[PDB]
Amino acid sequence: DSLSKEKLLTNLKLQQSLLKGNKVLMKVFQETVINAGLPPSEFWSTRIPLLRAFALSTSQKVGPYNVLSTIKPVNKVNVNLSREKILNIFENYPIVKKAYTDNVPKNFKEPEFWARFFSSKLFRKLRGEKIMQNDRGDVIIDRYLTLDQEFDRKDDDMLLHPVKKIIDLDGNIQDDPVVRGNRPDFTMQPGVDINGNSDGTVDILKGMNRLSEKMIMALKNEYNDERNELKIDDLNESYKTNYAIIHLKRNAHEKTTLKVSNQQMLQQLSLVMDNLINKLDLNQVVPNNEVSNKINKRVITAIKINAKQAKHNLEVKSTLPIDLLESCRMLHTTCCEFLKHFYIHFQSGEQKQASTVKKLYNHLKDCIEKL
Amino acid sequence: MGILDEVWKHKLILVETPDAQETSLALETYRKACSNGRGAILLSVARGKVSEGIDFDHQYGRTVLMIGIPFQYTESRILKARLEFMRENYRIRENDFLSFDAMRHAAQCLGRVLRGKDDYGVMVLADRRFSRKRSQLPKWIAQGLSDADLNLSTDMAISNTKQFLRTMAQPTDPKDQEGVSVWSYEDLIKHQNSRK
Amino acid sequence: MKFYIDDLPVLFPYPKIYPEQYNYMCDIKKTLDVGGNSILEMPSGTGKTVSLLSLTIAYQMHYPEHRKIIYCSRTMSEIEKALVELENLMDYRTKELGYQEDFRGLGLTSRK
Amino acid sequence: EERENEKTLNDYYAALAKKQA
Amino acid sequence: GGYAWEDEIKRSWDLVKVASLVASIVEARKKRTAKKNITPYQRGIIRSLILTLDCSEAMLEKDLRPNRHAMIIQYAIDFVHEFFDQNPISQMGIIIMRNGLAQLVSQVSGNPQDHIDALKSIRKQEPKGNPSLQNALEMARGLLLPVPAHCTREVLIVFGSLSTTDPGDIHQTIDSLVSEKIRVKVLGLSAQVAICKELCKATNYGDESFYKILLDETHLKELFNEAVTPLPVNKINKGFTLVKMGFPTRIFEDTPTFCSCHSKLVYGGYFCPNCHSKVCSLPTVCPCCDLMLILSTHLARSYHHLMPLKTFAEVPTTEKFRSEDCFSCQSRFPILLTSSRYRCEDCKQEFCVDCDVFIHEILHNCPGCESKPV
Amino acid sequence: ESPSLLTVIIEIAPKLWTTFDEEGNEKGSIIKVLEALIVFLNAHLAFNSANKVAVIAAYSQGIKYLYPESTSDLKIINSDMYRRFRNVDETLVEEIYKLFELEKKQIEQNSQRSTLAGAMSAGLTYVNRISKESVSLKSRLLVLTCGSGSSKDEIFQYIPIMNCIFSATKMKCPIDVVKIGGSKESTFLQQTTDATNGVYLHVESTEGLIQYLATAMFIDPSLRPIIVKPNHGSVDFRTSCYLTGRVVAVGFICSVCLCVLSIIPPGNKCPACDSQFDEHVIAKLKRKPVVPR
Ligand SMILES: [Zn+2]
Ligand SMILES: [Zn+2]
Ligand SMILES: [Zn+2]
Ligand SMILES: [Zn+2]
Ligand SMILES: [Zn+2]
Repeated sequence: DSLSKEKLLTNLKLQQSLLKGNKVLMKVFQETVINAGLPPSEFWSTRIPLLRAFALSTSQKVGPYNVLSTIKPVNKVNVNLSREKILNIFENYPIVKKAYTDNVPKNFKEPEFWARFFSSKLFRKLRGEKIMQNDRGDVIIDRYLTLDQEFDRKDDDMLLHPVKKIIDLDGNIQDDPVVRGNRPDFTMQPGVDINGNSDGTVDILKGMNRLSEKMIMALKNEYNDERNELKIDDLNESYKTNYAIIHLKRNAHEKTTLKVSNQQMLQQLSLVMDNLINKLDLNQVVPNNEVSNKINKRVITAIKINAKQAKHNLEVKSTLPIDLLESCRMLHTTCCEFLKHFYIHFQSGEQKQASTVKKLYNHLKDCIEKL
Repeated sequence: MGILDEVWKHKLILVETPDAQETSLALETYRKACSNGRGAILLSVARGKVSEGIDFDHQYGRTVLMIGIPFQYTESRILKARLEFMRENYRIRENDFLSFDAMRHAAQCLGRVLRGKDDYGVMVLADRRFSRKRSQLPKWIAQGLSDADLNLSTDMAISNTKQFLRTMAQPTDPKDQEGVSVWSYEDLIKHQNSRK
Repeated sequence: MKFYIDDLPVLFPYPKIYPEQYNYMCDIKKTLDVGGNSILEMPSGTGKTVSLLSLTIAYQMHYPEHRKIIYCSRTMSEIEKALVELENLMDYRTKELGYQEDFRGLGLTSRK
Repeated sequence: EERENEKTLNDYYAALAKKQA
Repeated sequence: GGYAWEDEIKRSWDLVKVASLVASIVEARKKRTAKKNITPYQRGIIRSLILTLDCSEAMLEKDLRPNRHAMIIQYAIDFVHEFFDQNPISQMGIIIMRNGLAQLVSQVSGNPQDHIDALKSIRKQEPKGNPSLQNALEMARGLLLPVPAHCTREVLIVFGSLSTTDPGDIHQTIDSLVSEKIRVKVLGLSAQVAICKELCKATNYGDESFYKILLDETHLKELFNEAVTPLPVNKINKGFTLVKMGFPTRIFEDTPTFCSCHSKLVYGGYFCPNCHSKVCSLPTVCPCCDLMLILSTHLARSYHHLMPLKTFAEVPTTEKFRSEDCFSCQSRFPILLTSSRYRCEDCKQEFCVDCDVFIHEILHNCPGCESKPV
Repeated sequence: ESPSLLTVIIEIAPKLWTTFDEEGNEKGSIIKVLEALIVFLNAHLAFNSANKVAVIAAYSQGIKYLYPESTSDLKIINSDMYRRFRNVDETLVEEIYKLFELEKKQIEQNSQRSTLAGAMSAGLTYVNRISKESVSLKSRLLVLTCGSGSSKDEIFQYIPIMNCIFSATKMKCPIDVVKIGGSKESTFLQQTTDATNGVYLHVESTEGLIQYLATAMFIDPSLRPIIVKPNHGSVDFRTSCYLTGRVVAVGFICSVCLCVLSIIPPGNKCPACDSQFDEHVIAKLKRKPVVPR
């Protein structure tokens, strides 16, 4: 598909598409390719995710949904339509598209077609409305009513397939083919009128049923089982985690670029023991005025260094002019661009790309000369 | 009236039809929509082909909407004659049998939504006449029917449904059901010893 | 699991069992032993077909009479469900008993 | 200006298509 | 047929009419039992999460103050701050579902600030349209394609709708995710969804504990917080390897210099040890040699996840005690007949209730254990 | 502006201090440090009347809280000084008296390792207790370590200190380190100060220590942002290898245990978590740079 490294690099249209709008990427591409000579294929090698992100934006489509139902006409009455809705109507209904392509534009304009379509009985039939003989409809669109009937039979065959015996209702009525009993009352049969023919309410029920079947089937596009379904999962053994445990041993070598005897500690401990019990003079803590100056002199030495560091700890204000600064930024950016591609193949570890390393080296040398 | 338009937004509409094959196709589509998360609503007859053996376990069946008591057609020669025969022979009142006949079908549909004890759903009986029929329901259904739910409203029922569905989604505490609703081999042996 | 009734060993095809199933199975065995008819109503949320097949099939395989079993449903769809449950039990019994005992189970429907 | 940068890109991409083709 | 008026008066005043210390402990004792089960599970410290947020019509409901969209976005900002604090060397991506389409709002990157800006901008737009899990999952699958094999590919989905409209077959996408070894966590809002449960189960080696539904706003914060910790890896999923990264040295220069990452003048930066290029902040992949640069502090932030401190077990009042004051904070233990002492088995030192929470939540080393000389 | 809590983690041990005296020409230098600390704590108490003081001593066989003393007296300080000052100093010196006696009895005991990690962890717990118990108090840590003594192995010290750094950073508790000894820099303690906005200082001579304490480690948490720290050293935030033990600038870390390795471990297996690496993948690192033939 058009989401892999190979196809994305070779898709010229996509690369020009985002680059057309993407300004920051455009600035670097113009400098590092038009004049510097970096091959286009190498430039997009490190920007694969950028290409995929833009493609995915326009490479996805919404799911099927009932569109004619949403269309509510709401003396003058106005109904709002949008191109996205227009495409949805064609996708969810091929009869509308059939009468649209062969008519628009040959006889009249598109706006009249949709006004013609809505006023026609074809729109009512597709929307599920019960057709009323009183309604006049449109003469041109009504010509496709018979054609739509043929598609309905074709769609029924398209949806007709053998069904699993678990939920096969046909077999239940065919379990005994010689059942003879009282016919069900009229409440348990499709409605009929005085003349005896169908009232037509069954047709809309099939139409909505057909719409759902087509929508579900469209999902399964080109892009043992009963054993598990009937199993009682609640009675089976509870799921058990299979996480791996780890034990960390702590033993590392020491960092690499007179010992006091036991009695000495006791001897020294006694000295502090006596020096503490006998008396304690806090006033002796004051320096002698000869080391305080040295202590202060070295402490400030760090203060001055720290103060200089911290006084300069969005972009910082600069002294260079805008023209020179912009040129310097471009030179820094183009040199950095060459550095990345050079390291990818220089550190690739495959001798196949030796020529690229030599070629990438040349531009780096030119950067030194340019700098 | 435009009511179906609102339903189309949230769920696909599948309707039972007289043709057995078409109804079977609707069931397959209805199950597919439930499995894939699209959501579907199935409209069927309480005394139809779907209610006589098709079960809606787990995701397929989460809410049962019983629109009225599935009463037979009273003004039927066949039914009236049978009612009189039972009244004279078995001393069964005509009203009692009619209530029994309708309730069994309503309960039949209610029981097609639970497979194991981890399955859950909401069963709503929408008719003023179900209020006094609590004693006529199956014992395991009558037990779950609380007194406060004998007569509810659409708004009140919806609030309970939302609260009930949220609670059922929480992880069940195993210790609350180790040996009170599900038994292991050791638990069963304990039951045998205690009884004996 | 494989638990014991008063004298009938029954092999349940699941490691766990509901309290209702054991009570349901116990009542069915008493009806068969004492003879006659019974009406047992059990909630739909508890495995009923598996419990019926487990006890009844164990009952014939153990007692000398080896009484056969007749299962009656209301539709063809239920026949397949029972048969799938029937296949589940025999597969478990075959694995636990170490051999495939002589057992035949078939469904009967129309030519169509 | 962006327009000038677009034209040279179009000419450059046109050259790429001409070169690759 | 008399009404309720004639029956009687409610008499509300009739309704109201006019060991405890042990209760407060037994609850504490029971709660310690829940956390007693702690083992050194192997966890993937390096993570690559794709945060998927639902922004649809169902998110306009008033269940959560002020509305689901605002609260979820508000918690999303909080999640980013907490996630990167405890997972410095991980990367995050943000996706949203709008108009039945998946919209990218943040590319996979290790800079927390960039994600915060994107979330704040999303806080303004009004959500609408239908959600699409397949569109979001497919986009998440692509975003995680350019990720090393040693990282853990994860997707956190905040779902608010009860229905999903997709252009293709969702089950195929689920199968692809399992093949790609991506792990999906779903935080639903209203009720369980059949497809979501399958996605969370089949994608996590059958575990059903990764599909959580909240019960109130307080619980939602707990659900979001729980996702910050690394997710334990499966035994049979082995991806052990060595990753080449360096430790740069900070500099302090007198004059500004251009940065190799943003081409912007910055006073101070960290010099890469492989190509000497400077980077403004860490942890980030070097823009030149594609070598990850981190400090020793970043690695140390994850040690507690590999060597968790063993829980502290209560001490029964039957036995005698060592000291009347806490070992770490010397907070006198109230006499109260029950004891509040918590002892560490490794060092057998009493700890107060206050420290025990602090030691196992803020700190990660037992004060008594370190003091003890072998 | 607001009261601040000062917790001094003094590491006192005859082995650490005896070596300091032997190498130098000062005998009983612990008194000079102890005397300076008494005045330093009094100076902190003089800054505000609502600030508290805590001292934790890390002795050879464990840690002990010098102040405040546990609920469970000799005359060493004049009784004519300020009451609050003496109330702390007198208890501080008395505990030193008891602690030395306890240490003297167990002199023959084998002090396998230092206990600085526990005291720092203990100090943080005390800081948390006061902050929540009293409600709006700032906190600070001060570590007085004697590095003259030749340490046996400092690797164990790395993990506890790093965990303490994160806790201090979260609670906004800057930690300052004052080191007296031979080694100029401590790779771990110095790292702790920088990562927590603390002050690291090293002094070779014990005499005149108060000037350092009152001029460098006297920055209260209220005015930390407006005072430039006097630290002079620089930190690289690097860690030693697990086999060579040297500082690694560019190396490899295990994916599972995050153990730094300067070179590929022998046997193509991790030496810390016993994890086997893929032969092909490790070969990728072993590949040499690409050059034209
Ligand atoms: Zn930068
Ligand atoms: Zn680099
Ligand atoms: Zn405590
Ligand atoms: Zn301990
Ligand atoms: Zn390892």
